[PDB]
Amino acid sequence: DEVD
Amino acid sequence: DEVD
Amino acid sequence: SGISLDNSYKMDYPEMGLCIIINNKNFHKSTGMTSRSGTDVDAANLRETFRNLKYEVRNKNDLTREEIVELMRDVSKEDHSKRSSFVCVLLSHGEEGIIAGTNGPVDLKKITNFFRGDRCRSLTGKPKLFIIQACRGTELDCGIETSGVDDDMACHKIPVEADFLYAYSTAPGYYSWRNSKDGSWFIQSLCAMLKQYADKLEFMHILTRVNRKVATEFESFSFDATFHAKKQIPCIHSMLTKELYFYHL
Amino acid sequence: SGISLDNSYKMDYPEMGLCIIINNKNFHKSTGMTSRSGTDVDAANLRETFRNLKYEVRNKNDLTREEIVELMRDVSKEDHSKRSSFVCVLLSHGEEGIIAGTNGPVDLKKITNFFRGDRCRSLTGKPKLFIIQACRGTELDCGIETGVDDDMACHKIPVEADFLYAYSTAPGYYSWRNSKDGSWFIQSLCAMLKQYADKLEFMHILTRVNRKVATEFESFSFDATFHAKKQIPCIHSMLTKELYFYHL
Ligand SMILES: [Cl-]
Ligand SMILES: [Cl-]
Repeated sequence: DEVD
Repeated sequence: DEVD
Repeated sequence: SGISLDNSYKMDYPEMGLCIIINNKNFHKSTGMTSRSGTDVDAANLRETFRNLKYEVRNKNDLTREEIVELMRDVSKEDHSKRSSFVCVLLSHGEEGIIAGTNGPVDLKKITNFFRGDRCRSLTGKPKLFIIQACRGTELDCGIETSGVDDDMACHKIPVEADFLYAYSTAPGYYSWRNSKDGSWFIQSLCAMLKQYADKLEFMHILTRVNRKVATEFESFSFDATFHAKKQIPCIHSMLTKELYFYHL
Repeated sequence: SGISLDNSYKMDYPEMGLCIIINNKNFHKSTGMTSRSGTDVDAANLRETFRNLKYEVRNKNDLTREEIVELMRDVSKEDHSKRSSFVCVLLSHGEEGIIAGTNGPVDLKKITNFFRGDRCRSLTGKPKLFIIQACRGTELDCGIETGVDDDMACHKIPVEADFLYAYSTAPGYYSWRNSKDGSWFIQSLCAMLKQYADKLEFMHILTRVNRKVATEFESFSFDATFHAKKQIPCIHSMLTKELYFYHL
């Protein structure tokens, strides 16, 4: 999981 | 040179 | 003929319309923006999903801010007279009101303005859908465990901001989540719900199912306490004036 | 006793005061923020520069947003009665109104609020200087080639009085940092303080910093978007007196  |  | 109703957009023009997918994965080094692993999964899913809905899909990869604006300007100047609708999907970094070109920010308002009712006349009265996978800030959601009217006017006008829909991946102010293996929570959920329901539910009701799927089935996993066990709710921003069904007859 | 004037802050308390330097170089991977190469050069230059001005310097490295807020809260709760002034230097990523902790943003207003005239009483009436090397947005500067009715019943001052923000760059703009020389702003600031702290008022020092940054620096990049760009710092002064680092 990564944030944009 | 790089921007903060 | 007999009694008629006009509560839904006319979607039986010869063409459904364009689906423009802007897929920004790799950013200029000097911007400091990270590569968006998993976004190709999103772009491929969207292309197939909208192909099945009979949209003319155009995929564009790694566009600069200048190229994004030129592309939107050029598309807005096409003749859409034979098209029912317009769809634009933005996959990139972002913050509130902004989408990232590979070399810097683009105002969302600048992009959508090309398609205003007065500036793109062959789309006036037709649904204009902007689907946005991008951050809207840096907040994180910790979640919680469960005769007549006086004036008819002398001119029938509609607002120039009417018939837009913004399907945002996340709430205003918040990060949006993307899995490097599976693609983004929002886009993967959107495509799944479109595939399951586009032949039977109105679009707002499809997006509501997307809201529920993202809200209930996803939660971040991170070794970093700050980013761990976080949740996401997408946001439907609708200025549509009719119901939208991807099928007809 | 002879005629007196009070146009300048009293800087002859027993101590000049604290100089808090927050140096954020390495950021949590999940934030996606790049490492700020060259910022240690800035931090070391500032420490020496303010040491020579007789500040009690405290350097802090790679603080989370939580640690930044708790540090500022704690410092604001110290007894500054014997100190002339307060200085805080922020070296980090940022955007308009925001400084980056290693794990996410801090509102600049939240930091400075601790030192409000009503919230830090031992600094009331004393200069509170915030020096900020951070971006304020993403714009790039292309450059151009060259008696009275009411006395009131209680004298108060505004709680936002006696702050100064020495910003590295104009509102809305990127700020530039060289990975080997340090940031344009901090390197220029230290040089001007070294040369002029014993003979110019602080606003005039900062004006020389403005000129130095504006005229002597220009970016070099293989990327056309970022090449040949310029920078002007911005002095935001809510000071009510002249500030001289020397006295007697
Ligand atoms: Cl990918
Ligand atoms: Cl360094």
